[PDB]
Amino acid sequence: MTDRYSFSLTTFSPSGKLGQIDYALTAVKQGVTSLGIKATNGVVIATEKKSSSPLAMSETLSKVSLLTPDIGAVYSGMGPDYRVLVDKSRKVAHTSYKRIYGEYPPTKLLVSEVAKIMQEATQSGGVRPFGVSLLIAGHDEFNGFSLYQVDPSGSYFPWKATAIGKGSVAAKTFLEKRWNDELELEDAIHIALLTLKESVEGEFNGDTIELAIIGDENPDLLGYTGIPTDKGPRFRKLTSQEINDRLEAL
Amino acid sequence: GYDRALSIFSPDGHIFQVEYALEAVKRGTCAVGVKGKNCVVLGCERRSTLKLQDTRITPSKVSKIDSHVVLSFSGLNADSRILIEKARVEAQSHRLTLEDPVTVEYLTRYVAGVQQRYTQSGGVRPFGVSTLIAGFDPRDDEPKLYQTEPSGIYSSWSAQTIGRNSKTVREFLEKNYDRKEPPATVEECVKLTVRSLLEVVQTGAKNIEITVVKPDSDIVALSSEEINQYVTQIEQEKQEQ
Amino acid sequence: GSRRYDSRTTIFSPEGRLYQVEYALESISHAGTAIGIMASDGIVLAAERKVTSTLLEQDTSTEKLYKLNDKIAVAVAGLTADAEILINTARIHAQNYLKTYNEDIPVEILVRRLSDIKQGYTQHGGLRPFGVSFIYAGYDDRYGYQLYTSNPSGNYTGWKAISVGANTSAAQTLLQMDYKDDMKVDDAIELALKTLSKTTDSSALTYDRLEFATIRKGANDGEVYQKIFKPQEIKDILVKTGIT
Amino acid sequence: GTGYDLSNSVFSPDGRNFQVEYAVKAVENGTTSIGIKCNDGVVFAVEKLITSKLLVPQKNVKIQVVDRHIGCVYSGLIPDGRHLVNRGREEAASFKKLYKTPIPIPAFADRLGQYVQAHTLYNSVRPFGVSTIFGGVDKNGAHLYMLEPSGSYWGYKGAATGKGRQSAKAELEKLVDHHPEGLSAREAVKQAAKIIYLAHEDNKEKDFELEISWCSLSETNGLHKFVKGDLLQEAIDFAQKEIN
Amino acid sequence: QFNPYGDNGGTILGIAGEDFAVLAGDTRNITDYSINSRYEPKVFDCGDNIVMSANGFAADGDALVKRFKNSVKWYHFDHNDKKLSINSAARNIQHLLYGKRFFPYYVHTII
Amino acid sequence: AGYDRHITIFSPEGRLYQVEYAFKATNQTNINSLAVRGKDCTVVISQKKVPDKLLDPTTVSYIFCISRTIGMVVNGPIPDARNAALRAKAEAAEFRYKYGYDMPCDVLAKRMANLSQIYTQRAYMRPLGVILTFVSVDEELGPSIYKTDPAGYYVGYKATATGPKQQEITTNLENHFKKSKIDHINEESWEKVVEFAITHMIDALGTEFSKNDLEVGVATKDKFFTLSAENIEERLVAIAEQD
Amino acid sequence: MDIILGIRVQDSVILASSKAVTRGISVLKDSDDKTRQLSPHTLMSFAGEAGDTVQFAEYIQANIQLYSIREDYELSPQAVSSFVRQELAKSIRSRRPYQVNVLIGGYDKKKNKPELYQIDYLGTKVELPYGAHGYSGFYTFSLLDHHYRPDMTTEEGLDLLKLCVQELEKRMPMDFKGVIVKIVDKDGIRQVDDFQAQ
Amino acid sequence: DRGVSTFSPEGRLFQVEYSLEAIKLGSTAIGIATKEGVVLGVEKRATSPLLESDSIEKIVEIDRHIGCAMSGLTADARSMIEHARTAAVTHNLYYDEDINVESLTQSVCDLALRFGEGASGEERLMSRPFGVALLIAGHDADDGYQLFHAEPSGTFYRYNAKAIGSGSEGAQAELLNEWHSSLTLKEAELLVLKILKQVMEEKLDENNAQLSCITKQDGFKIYDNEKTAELIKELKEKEAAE
Amino acid sequence: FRNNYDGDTVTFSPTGRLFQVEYALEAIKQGSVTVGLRSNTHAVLVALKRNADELSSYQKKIIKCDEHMGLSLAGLAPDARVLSNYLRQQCNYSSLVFNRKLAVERAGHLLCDKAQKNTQSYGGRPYGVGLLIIGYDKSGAHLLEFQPSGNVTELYGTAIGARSQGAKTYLERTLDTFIKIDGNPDELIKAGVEAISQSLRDESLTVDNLSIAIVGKDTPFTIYDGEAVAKYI
Repeated sequence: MTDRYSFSLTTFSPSGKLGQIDYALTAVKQGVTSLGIKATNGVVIATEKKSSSPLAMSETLSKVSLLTPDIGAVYSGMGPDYRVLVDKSRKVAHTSYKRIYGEYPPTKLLVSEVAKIMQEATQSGGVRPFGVSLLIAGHDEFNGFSLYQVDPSGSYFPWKATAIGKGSVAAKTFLEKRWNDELELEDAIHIALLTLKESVEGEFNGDTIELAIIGDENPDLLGYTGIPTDKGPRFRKLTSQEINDRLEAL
Repeated sequence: GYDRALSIFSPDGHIFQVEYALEAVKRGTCAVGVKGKNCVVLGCERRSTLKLQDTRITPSKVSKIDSHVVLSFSGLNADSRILIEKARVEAQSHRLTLEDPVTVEYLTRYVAGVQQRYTQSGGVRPFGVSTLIAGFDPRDDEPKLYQTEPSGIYSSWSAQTIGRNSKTVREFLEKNYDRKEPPATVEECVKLTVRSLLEVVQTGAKNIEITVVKPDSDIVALSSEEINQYVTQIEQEKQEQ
Repeated sequence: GSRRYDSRTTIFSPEGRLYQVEYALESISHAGTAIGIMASDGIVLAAERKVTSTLLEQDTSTEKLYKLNDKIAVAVAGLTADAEILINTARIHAQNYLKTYNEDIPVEILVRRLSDIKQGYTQHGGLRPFGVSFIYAGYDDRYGYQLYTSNPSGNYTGWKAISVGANTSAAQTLLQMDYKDDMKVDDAIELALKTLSKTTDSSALTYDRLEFATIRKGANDGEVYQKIFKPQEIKDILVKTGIT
Repeated sequence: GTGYDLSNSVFSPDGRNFQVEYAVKAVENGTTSIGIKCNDGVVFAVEKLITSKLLVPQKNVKIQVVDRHIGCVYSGLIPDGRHLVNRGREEAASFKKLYKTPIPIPAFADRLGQYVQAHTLYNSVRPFGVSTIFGGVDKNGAHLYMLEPSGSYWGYKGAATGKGRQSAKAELEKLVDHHPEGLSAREAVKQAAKIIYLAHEDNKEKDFELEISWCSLSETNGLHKFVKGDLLQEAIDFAQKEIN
Repeated sequence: QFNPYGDNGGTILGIAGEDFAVLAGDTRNITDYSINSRYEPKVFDCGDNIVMSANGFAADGDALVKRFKNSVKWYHFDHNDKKLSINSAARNIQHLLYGKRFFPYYVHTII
Repeated sequence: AGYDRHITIFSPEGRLYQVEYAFKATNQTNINSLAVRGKDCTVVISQKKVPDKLLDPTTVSYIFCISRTIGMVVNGPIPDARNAALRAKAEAAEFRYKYGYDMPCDVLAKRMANLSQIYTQRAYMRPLGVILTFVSVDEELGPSIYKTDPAGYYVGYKATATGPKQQEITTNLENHFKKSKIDHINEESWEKVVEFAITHMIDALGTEFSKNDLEVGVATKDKFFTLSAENIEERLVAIAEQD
Repeated sequence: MDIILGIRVQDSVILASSKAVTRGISVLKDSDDKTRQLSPHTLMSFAGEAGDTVQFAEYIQANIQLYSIREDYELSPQAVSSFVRQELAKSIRSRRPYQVNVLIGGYDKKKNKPELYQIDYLGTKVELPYGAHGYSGFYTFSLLDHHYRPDMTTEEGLDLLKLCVQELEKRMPMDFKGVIVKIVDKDGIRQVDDFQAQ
Repeated sequence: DRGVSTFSPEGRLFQVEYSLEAIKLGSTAIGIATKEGVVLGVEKRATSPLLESDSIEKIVEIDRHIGCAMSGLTADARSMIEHARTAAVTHNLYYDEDINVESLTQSVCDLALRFGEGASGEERLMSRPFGVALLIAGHDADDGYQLFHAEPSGTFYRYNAKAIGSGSEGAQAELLNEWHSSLTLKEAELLVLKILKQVMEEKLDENNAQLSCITKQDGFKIYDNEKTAELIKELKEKEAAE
Repeated sequence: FRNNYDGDTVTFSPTGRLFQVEYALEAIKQGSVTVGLRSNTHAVLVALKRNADELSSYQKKIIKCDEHMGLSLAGLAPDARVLSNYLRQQCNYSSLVFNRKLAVERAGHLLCDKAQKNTQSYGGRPYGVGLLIIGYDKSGAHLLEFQPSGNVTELYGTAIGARSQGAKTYLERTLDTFIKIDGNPDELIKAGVEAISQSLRDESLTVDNLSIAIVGKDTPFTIYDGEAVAKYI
């Protein structure tokens, strides 16, 4: 008993490379393609629901998750590593921010908190780095709409539009041609479905594609009426029907 | 958590981690110390690999432990700060409890004691630093000069040098320093300090720093011009022959 | 037990060097070049962004130039995530000093404290060192404008002009060539941009690949002001110097 | 590659834990021990290899009692068996303290099972070098269990482990076939003696001592007691009669 | 509130001669106005030609004598069966008593 | 450098071999198991193999009663199976105490999958070489099948299969739901859902079963229970009168 | 309590501290120096609990001298007083608090101005032209509120303290056995040995 | 690699056996126990003529009745002397008497095998054994004048005369012939100097050699350079006679 | 083969052996010989002490645990000190808490469990000493052989150390003779002195060489050294 792994499992090689980070990034490359596009009035994040078996319910497995009512997250790489990070990201939003300031953290600071956990998994004893890259899309009052990419090293970059996974190189080139600083939310979803089509091999529909948006406030999804300042969550996961309606105008 | 035995015995009976810590001292810049009749002088060389430093703010090689004790070193600069800090705390703790400032022998015994502790504790490596500790005992006018090393062994010296090319300057001091007649003046004591460094530094007016400690808490560091005046005089001694 | 898998991060080589420290410095030599220049009336920080895209949001981007205090700032070379750990602790330390003494922390004390934390991971713990090289630019009422640098070993030195990251040997030769003691900030801004443009591994030095900061005491104020340059402000100053 | 057998909790390419299988080899080298479940209780018996005439007879007791109703016998590294019984006695005392009722045998089997399994999860601990046959009488009938170095255990009509486990299992299989209605406590003690004497043929180079213990509802009031005196000699004579 | 102390009465007497020493004590043990025992030993031989009695709270008295007898036993184990001198025993009992300075043995011990 | 296959650290390919070998340990027992949903029930079928005649058949079990509602069938060695069983039972009792209501099937699966992820990331805790299939009739979701593996992966199933011949059972179930077009087994009584589960076990494996060859766990509203040998025998008579 | 007085004039800070140490029924000492030199230009006087008073004073003295060696620099009187305040503020909510009242008398070499700070055992810092702890202020403040000027010389400040002590020696029931007077200015810290009959 | 407290196939502890090799590299230390007192002597072995020989402290006082001599890694002896000085004084506080030499040596030897990365027994926090052997000599009322050799193995032997260091094997053979039960204090003084002279690389004088004695009357005393020089002169004259 | 599995005590070999335990057992065979034997009334320990030089003292082999119990060592002396100190504490705990003299059998169980904990965890080493425990309790005279593996065995007679097989073969042959030596301590000592002399090869047993201890019915555990063992030479 007792953890005797008190030393770092990630170390600098003679070439200066941090092996375990590089290999974790390789695991992300094997993962399914996920993308994110930021528009003028919203942000869109999308991914493919790679079902292991047709007997398995794809509805139960959520690749896109709510962190705060204004912030969502998607990933590429190791599924189990993502799920635990979401649990930690939700908890750190309360413990480090909401229980201190009485409000939800801004996207940039929540990303910073998640990046800190992923950094520690590189330096702390007896652990391996997380085998995932995260795309976090959110909104706050003073920064507006933003999109961030978090890597296994713990590094994070703000993006106008980006993609990670299998066909990330091919997807980023497609995004560079179609992106402009005048795009509307509905336009951003249209490019998202076009970019993801080049990555998906089999069926391309609302049941195989997981898509969520960070846009306008939703008073219908708030659950209560009374307080004027409370106008509802900005995060909204699009249903299977909502995706299929936009696929007809492809 | 981490207690892995890094400093251990080898088949032939050596602690390699302590042995390689001395190799780090051999890499560090040369530091020399000489004691006269009424003064001790510490001299250290400066690196010339990169030359664009701000000499005002750059941490000097000679550090004051107290108002009467100074410490110079050879080896890793980062490891020395730990030994300097702990010595400075112990100096204040001694004044607090004993109501009298440290003797040079006691401060040396403490620093060497800290170094020895890191040679047989789990999860730590030995300090890659050898120190020269100089000064004067409270209410005493007898010069004191000591040397420590990674192993924890300490001893007093009439003249000692540590660092790179320390073998050359030690041979210089062995045939120039006289125990029968030590440098009676402060001027001739500094002169011998520069003479010993000029064998290693190879023409360096800005590459040599001199610190003089006198009795009753009188420590002063020489400026670039003051040291250069000695260099000019010593070079004339060779040319006149 | 676990002894089999221990890389032994905190041990000496037969030569007397520290393996993980030397290999960390090798990691820094691939990161974007950061240059700091100290003038008579201020300090200039200039850094080259590593790996950039057209769709990378530069307006909200911060990877190399970070603010520690109202008077002290840093230039980062190496792992960004490792730096933010050290940056945070330096921010807490600065505020700890301000709470204790009711005065802003002298630059050297903040530099020494960060360097001591770097040294800790070098001697004990069995953990990997921080793959970060800092350039400290700060001001206090004691020494005035100060420029420091620290590497994974925990060693810090004071400088008039210094470069960290990639192509330091080439950058230091160019700085030593054009630097004088009576320099002005406007002249120091130009030197920093000219040195980077000649040591860049890319085709041309543009605004979207740069981070710029100046620390100056305003003549019409009497107080030290930090100025982290906006993407448009970097674009303007790049044309004025003669790079466009 | 190779080296998967050097550490404990490490999985080999075939999904096996070799350090546990190496502990089984220590059990196979050890002395043979058995267990027989009868109609209202259980009977335990162990071989005791006489190394020299200097060993005092009826003194080096191998069979251990847990609580007041459970008996334990093991094969392999004897000190490892004692460590498991010491834990079992602590676990039985913990159950009685909180739940008042003496620990049921299926309950006690899991408590030992989880503990042995725990010693296969870390590289800092060594797997147990014993296979323990244990059981007794509780609320509902009698139970007999055999615990492996892996932590694997099952319920048994008859159990056997050690040097001559093959001869013992074969003789036990004959008893299950010939007695479907159930063997009696008196018959099981006599038979336990016969099993060992036949299983001793695998280690017949050295002399041996017989040690039998039993826990029966009608014979010992559901408490663990050692077979002593006339009943022990009656078992020896029964075994010595059918050996020829 | 629970009081950890009590008074078991009794009286002990120790007189040192020129080449002899006596330690006397009554055999009466009491609680308030009732007699607990008419014969309860109070003066004990602890070995090494040393006699001891701790009078007052009997539970504290028994604990101190028991702990001192054990200290004599360990003095033989640690120091090659050396005889514990009367001055060495006296200093040892001081540390046994001062060890519980803030929760004292309520006894008057004489050796 | 070559110790990447000994501890849970990444290989040059970005793989975790210790986790991969833990998957191979699940087939060590050579037992196949399936799970199917009824209209208001959930049934698990597991192969029961008793090689030694000295074994007590009643103790040889790989199906566990975690709570009043949740049941669990395991594929892999029994020491690791009972390790996961005791933990799941402890988590179920704690959830009810802390949150006032019975732990759902999917939540327990998520919790056990999170624990398995820790062994995937942290070095000193080895991954359990077992696959855990959790079954119940949830008060909100209805009939539920949730399966966890040594990787820390978990997902919901309309029907599932686990074992050495997993692929044969999976495709056999796949072909039925393509024909029926509905996700569950359209039957009122749980008895016929067990009958369906046994029949499709036979058709996929190509092996006939007796009363001692199978092990059945049935999950209903507010209760999970395992069938006895005579209960399975009754179920085997019904399918024999059909073929 | 003991007499602890402080006054800040034009170019110096003057501290007056009583010489008496009274324990129960007897005056054990009549020449006690209730002050410690923290740095060459900073002096601290103290009064309060029997044991805490010197233990705290020497603790601060050790810390300031530790800073002076480490940085090769003398902390400003403001920076020292803020350090003393925080130590007393941490102490007030500990298991057993320091019951020590202090006066910081320092000369800022950078500002070229004398400074006087008053901190009690609770950790209440205040910058004052003149200060006193305990009952000392009750007799002295009215004389200080009347005669004090900011442009007073060191000689004038000594005359005002003399008048303050004379009031204490007349109206206060406790015999504090006179006072030790010390001057803190640009040249450092000196003791006025002739205050017994100045 | 391998555990620090690992046994060799022969049945010896690797680290302990390697520690004895370090003592073989150390300076010579010789002790002779007589009925008039115990004499302890060491070789200074100065690495450079600039080194002040009087600063070399290889003869230390534990108590007024107990002295000590060291050989090998002398820096490792400092905490051993610290423990010895504590144990001697702590015993005096608890028992108002002097600690027995055998009991003091036993206390020091208990620290020896307290090394490992987590050995099951107590809290033995030490990465390696001591690289120094000690010659503990003293006097008590029970067993009189005594001389002990404390090893990093935890074992200690009582010697009539013992030599440890570089020339230990040559010195012990010489002490084997020279020692008798009727030796006087002065005869032991010249003897320590005689054997030291034979094993030292440098010529023996009052600078590179130091003497010490422990008696019942005066206690432990370190011989000054003036007193030792006269004994070297006396030893030179007596050897010149025959 | 052997080089890969002898790194630490925690590691098993493919055959199921623990080499670190086996190497600790080898330390006993290198150690000096000691003999234990008993009857119905008394129990005797006879030990051969070993010296480094002719100028050195003979290292003690027998340690007293209680007034009724004691043991002889073979191997590492500090390891014998730790185990005897633990046995001293266990005998002391039984007398203070229960007012009970600790059973020799139970004392063997306690030494077994302490040695086992050193063989199952990482970082630890096995004890490098074999112990022969004698004692007289409520069940009579006892002799127990302790081994670093944890195996403790109750015996009439036994011997451990170098050349100890010669003494063990003697006691096995003399089994029926020394068992009946009741109410006569001196004759039981002579049976042990004749037993240990069967292991002699280098030298003959002398005055300051031999160490004898005895515990019996009306005899507390006492160790005889030097002049006290001269009559048995």
